[PDB]
Amino acid sequence: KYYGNGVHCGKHSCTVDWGTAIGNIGNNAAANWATGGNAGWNK
Repeated sequence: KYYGNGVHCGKHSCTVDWGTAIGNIGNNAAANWATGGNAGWNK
């Protein structure tokens, strides 16, 4: 399911093996990067 390039599909876009990390990143970019990321994404 998760082993390589495009396999994990997975949000219909086929979310890439980085999926949930890039999810948390993009979420806290929208929430907190107005401060420059003073708290940031997953610490």
